[PDB]
Amino acid sequence: QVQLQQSGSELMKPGASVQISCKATGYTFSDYWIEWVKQRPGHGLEWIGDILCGTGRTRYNEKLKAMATFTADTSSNTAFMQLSSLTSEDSAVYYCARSASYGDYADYWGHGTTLTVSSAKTTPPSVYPLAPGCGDTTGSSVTLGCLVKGYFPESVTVTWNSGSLSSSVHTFPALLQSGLYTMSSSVTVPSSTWPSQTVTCSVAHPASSTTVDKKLEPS
Amino acid sequence: TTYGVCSKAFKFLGTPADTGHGTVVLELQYTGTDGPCKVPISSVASLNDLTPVGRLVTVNPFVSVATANAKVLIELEPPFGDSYIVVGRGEQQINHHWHKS
Amino acid sequence: DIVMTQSHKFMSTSVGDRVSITCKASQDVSTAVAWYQQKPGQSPKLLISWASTRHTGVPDRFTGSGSGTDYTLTISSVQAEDLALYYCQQHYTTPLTFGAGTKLELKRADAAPTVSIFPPSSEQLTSGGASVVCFLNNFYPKDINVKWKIDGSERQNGVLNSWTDQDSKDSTYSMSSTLTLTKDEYERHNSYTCEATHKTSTSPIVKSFNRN
Repeated sequence: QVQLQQSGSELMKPGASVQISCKATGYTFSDYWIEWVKQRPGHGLEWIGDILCGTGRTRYNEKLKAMATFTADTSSNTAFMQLSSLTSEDSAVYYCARSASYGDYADYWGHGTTLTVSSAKTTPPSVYPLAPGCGDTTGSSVTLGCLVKGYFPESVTVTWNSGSLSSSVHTFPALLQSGLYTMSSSVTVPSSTWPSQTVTCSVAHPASSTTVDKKLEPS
Repeated sequence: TTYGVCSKAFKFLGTPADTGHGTVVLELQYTGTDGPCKVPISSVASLNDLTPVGRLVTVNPFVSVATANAKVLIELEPPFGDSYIVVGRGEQQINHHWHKS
Repeated sequence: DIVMTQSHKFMSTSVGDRVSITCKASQDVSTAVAWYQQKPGQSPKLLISWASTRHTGVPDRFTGSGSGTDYTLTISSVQAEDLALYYCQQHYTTPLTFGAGTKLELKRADAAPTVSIFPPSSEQLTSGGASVVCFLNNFYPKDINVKWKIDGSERQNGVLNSWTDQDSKDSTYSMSSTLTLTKDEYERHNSYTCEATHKTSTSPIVKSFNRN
């Protein structure tokens, strides 16, 4: 199975240099081109360049205001991208993609590694549980949630774990405020199942290498 | 100017034609943007051995552009009996059987 | 370089209908155009290569077509699971370039939001903070306006609203409203009310909890 495992998100000081890794497995590493695609949060997709893992040939989007370097370690079947002299302009989600045999289009993408160029310090988020007050005895379904507050840099993953087969979750995009990102997720389940069932939101913050598990409790 | 060996897969347009001269003429469509590059083509006896046994009539087949969908014409003198026209290598290698009476 | 321009970024359609996101290249990209689909918090997914070649693991309701300078991605019988961002990319020559993307949205019947209100967590109050939360869920259209009222009087200071994209199950929108206060402020009051104004109701749809 063709797959690409990239290095984790990271917060870097402007001017610093970083290396994103891309481990390829499930196919003949050397017979393909690994593409490096950039996507700044509010922007679209832009080609950074690629590298023919088998020969080391590189092609760079010369015009980009960023210093990129591709290397392919055929021993570990890993493609790397070195990004030096970082700027707030280079802050974005970076994807690792595999160029198809039939053309310069990608048929397999990594899950992307988020890079944030900022002099700010890494702050994991406080995960606060969201449970109903007292006198409400909601209808056929009760909605619970988690408030992921005050973190940096961005990109966090909220995966909910419920005991009920019914769990409709809504994840709300983050918003900046005082230099910190705040975000939330809601999950709705059968009223009959709460608070007897165990519903927890595990909040992953790649940038800080953390993951917080919040079991919801009756408030 | 010019680069290495074409790294993308090719595609056969139509079907190799007999030239009545002992050679076959085939048209290929290249899918890469890494040209100008040399076309990895060869006339081999079996797929179990890619040792070139036939001979290219067309001089050093090449994709002269760095734009995709480039088509190239090739004339070969495959051996007598069975043989294969192979283009590319690794996971993007393709072949076409052939038999010369 | 080759500029890829797609049809209007925010297009709409109704489940089951046929839609077409177009892609124009500043020059003939000789049929060398691909389409990717990108769903919220997901890697792009290849849909079409070379204008019309459908990738595997891609339903035939997705067909592409095009040549010269114009390319179209048609989605026959659109589904709710097709809600996503769609980009085209030319693979004719370097540098490789993508279109700005087209966000597929759906038209559906109006639906009144289900409002939920939440008090600050024991966890946060203990830390000095106090955030009150309001979820306005599964409603349509996206347009909605929410206001907070503490002991009857409206408060806009310290509020943050976040909308979700259209949900793939019922194609409705949902929004999160967070009001941050100091532990002290929150504890000096009693009634916290979250009021939603939406076209599905003549009056404000409201929900409250009641202690500090």
